[PDB]
Amino acid sequence: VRKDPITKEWTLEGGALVLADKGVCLIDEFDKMNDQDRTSIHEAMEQQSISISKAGIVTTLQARCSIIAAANPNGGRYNSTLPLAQNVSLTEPILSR
Amino acid sequence: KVSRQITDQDLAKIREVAAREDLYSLLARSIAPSIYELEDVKKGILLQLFGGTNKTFTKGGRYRGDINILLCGDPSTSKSQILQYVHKITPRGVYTSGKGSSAVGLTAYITRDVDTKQLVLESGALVLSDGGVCCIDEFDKMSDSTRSVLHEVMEQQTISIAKAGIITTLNARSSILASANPIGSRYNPNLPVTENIDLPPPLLSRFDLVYLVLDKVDEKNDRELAKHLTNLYLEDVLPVEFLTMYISYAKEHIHPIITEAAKTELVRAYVGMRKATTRQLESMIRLAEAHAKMKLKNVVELEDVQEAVRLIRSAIKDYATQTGKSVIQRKLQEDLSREIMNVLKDQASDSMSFNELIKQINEHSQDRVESSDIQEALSRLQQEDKVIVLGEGVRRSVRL
Amino acid sequence: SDEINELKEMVKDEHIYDKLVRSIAPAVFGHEAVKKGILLQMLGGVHKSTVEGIKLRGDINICVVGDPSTSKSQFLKYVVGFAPRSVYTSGKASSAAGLTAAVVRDEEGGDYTIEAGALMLADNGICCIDEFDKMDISDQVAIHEAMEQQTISIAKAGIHATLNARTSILAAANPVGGRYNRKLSLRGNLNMTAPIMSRFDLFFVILDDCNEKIDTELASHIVDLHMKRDEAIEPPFSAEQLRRYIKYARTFKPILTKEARSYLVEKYKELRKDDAQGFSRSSYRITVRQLESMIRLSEAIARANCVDEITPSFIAEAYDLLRQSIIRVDVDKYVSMMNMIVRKIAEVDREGAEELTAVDIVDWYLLQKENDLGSLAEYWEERRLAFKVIKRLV
Amino acid sequence: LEGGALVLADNGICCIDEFDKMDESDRTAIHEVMEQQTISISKAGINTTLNARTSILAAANPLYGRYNPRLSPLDNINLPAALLSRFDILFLMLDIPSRDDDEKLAEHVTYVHMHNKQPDLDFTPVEPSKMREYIAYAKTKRPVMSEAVNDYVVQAYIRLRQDSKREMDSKFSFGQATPRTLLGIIRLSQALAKLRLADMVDIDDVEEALRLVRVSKESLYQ
DNA sequence: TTTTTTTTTTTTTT
Repeated sequence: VRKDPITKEWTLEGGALVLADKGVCLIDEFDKMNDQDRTSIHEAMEQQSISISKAGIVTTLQARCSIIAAANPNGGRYNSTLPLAQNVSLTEPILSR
Repeated sequence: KVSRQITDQDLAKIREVAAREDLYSLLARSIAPSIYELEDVKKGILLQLFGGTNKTFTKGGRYRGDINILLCGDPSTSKSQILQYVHKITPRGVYTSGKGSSAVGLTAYITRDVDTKQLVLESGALVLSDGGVCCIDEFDKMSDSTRSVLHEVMEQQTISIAKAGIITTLNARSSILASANPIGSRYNPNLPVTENIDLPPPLLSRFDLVYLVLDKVDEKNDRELAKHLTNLYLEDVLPVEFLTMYISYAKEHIHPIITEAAKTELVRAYVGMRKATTRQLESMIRLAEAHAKMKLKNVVELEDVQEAVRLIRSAIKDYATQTGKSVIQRKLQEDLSREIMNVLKDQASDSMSFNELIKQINEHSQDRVESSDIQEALSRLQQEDKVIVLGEGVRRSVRL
Repeated sequence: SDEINELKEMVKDEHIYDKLVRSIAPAVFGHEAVKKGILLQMLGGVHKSTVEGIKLRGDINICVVGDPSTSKSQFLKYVVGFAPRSVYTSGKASSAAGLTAAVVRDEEGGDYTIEAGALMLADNGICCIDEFDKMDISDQVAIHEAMEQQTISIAKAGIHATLNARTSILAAANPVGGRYNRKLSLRGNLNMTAPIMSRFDLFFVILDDCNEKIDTELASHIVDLHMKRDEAIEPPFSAEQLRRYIKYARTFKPILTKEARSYLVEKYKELRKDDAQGFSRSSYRITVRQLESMIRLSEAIARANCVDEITPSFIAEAYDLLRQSIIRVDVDKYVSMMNMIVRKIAEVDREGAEELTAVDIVDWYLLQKENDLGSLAEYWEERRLAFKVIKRLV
Repeated sequence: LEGGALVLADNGICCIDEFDKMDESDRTAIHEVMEQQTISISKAGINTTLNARTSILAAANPLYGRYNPRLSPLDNINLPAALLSRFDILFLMLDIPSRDDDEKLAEHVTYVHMHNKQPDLDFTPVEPSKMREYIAYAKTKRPVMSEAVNDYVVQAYIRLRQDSKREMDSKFSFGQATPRTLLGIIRLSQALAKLRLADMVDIDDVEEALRLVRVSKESLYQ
């Protein structure tokens, strides 16, 4: 949510998901995602919406996006001869999602 | 009006000063009137303003005359005085400190015009230095984004700005001298030199020289220095502003050439230097062609590179006394991977506590180092994929 | 104009293949094969088709490595000092974005001003960096978007975007030991990930060492470079005529549809039959992409020889040419048993006798077996089988 | 354009507290002002270096919450190591409880609010006007060192250049009794002479600075 | 018949 030029209150910019409603959002390389922007991923697949933080306006949205996750294995080629839970860096809460 | 075209008759007064034998020493002692001894510094810095010559080829080239020089030693050497001096003599001067330098700091701040409300490209402290000489304090202490403008102009000898509205990659070429201190600030007796110079020897590979000041407690030094500072107080040939006009004439109007003669010496010495690198020899001409830009010689003397090589040896005589010792972290890693192996054999798990590891390291022998550097060697295994952390309480061993 | 009549004269010779080689960077001495790729980099690939669906590569890529003092950087200024639209920065500080967009906020006044940044005019060009150690890991794969998609979208929570990046990225890191590290599989040699690593093909290692003759030859030719004079030693090709030859060689769209690409299969098959073991070897795999790479080599080989449709010889060049720098990386119960029965000797009977006792071959094996097996049961058939095949061959 | 501080009153003392909280904004500039005789400005369109002839003094407030006696010198201080050889001399002020002096202290704190005038038995305060005129009478004097005292400034300074060095590792430190402490010691007798008038610079006129030399340091013990 | 306006709050960012 960004305040527009000169005198205007804050306009709300949709997360690209809003652009993707009824459609599908595509991601690759989860090793490269910060733990910051990744939080809200876990949101959409639960409510089918987004609820952010900034700032001055109570809202809700609608996110119908399907999600394609592509991510390279921890390190190189095949990682867990041990359980694949040993493979992913990402937390299981966002995984089983 | 204020708070230079050369006259003709003092030009042959220049050549008169050229037939004078000690101009190599003389002008140097005229460089830094304030400072006692350290004559190799006045020597070098003399050759610094006479530094190099332009090679434009057909294309590419542009190795210039540009010479960086580091100097350091016992803390506060009166290095900052020679910096604050030479800084002022220069057509375009530059000076700052360590920690007072960074990547973002010296190039193209591209600020708004403010009062006319228009963003206009600004030259950073490096663009203005283009030509002439930069100076800074304590390269051991420079930040991490510091050296990021250095890695940029040392060789590229340019700067790249594409951001905002306008795109220019514009050139910066100037010789430079940064003052510094050993980590001690005494670098301590004996010891390997590289770590003692701080920094890795790979980063030091580039810098054209290493100047090490030290403290002899000669008596006989500090009283002889005192007797220097004993003056003023109250109230030897030393030209003042005659050297400057000679700095103007001796640079463009001379176009020195190595001839054939250069090679027989400049080459053969380099084998024993090597027995050095192609970066030292890179300037083995540059420093000697700075002895070429001296004397008004358009064809340079075969015997200069003796004391040019000697100016290189000066850094090398500082090496007479870590990453430059060969194996090091690697021999430690043979015994690391062997300790991890033999634990993997003895212990039923691929993992062992880093503690049990260091108990198996630092104590057994003394080529077995301290915990954090064992952890830098296992970092060097980790960055090799040759270890696995398995929680921050223990250490796993690499697996199929 | 009339300078193609220069080019006909140049496209006659057999020898202009080796000529184009010794004619590229005089500022560099030796190093040979790596030179080729540089040219072959300026030279374009297919970078097109086959529908429907994604555009295949295309392009080519090189990260040249070796001990500092290598004088590899002399290649890089040669990129920018020769090639068209060359973008070059070695720095850690771009920053991040960088080749990525910032995105600049506040502009001010509504903001979201999208920086290029960096690689913009770099598009359709040869991009260069130094010292991957000094770009760290954060941005490693974020500049790798263009190394697969060939285009890079850029996200700060700015406005949704994607950018045309299509470019070769050539560079040189200094090895993380500063040297070889012979033993280092180039995978752990780099301190970087296979997705961005396997993608740049191929690296082409050069270690720079002293040798007494060579110390005098570096004291010969490198000296002649040190020389202001004689700098009069010349390449067989005038640089600018090499450039106009490229601007001519950039017109070609050479394609091997030729059925002798069947040979490229066997070759590529036998490309991975060797890397098959170890998987800690040159592998990689080597990557399915290295077949595409195998192709994108002869793409430029064709612009080199100016004829199209390529040949078995042409790809043979490139295949072996990979093969060195993949070799620069070099230094079902009983299927695990006949694996290591001939494998223990594979790593050891060449480097030693392959002797002593039968069961010692078991004991270093209880080391590496336990870590990739998936149970206590899969541990025991790594025990009693290392017993059972011993009394099988005893 | 308004230069503050180092510009505002020049050829006069600058008085600082919270000197470690000056950030780096003041730090590098004053880091120049120990080379004195300048302040450079490249900001905006103005490239001048304007005179800061300012004298420097600071009250150094060490990091929280007090300096620790076991700790090596410079540990308490958060300033750069290069900036403390730039001052001539420094006095460390430790507040150590003494069941004696804290008595007269607390009686000194209780002399307020009982009275207004604190001192007695006895001193008569010396007022600024009349004092300032001798202090401005002195700067005109301009002493010139005799050579005897000069050579003496060399000799004991050799063992001063030895005991800070022969103590080697920092521990107490700092060495080296660098040139600036001799520079200083000399300028301090040049300062001390005008307190005598003279211009002849007595041997003990040097020695009085010599008493302050170590007294500055070595307070790091208690 | 027209007049005249840059801090403070929050934000996303290396």
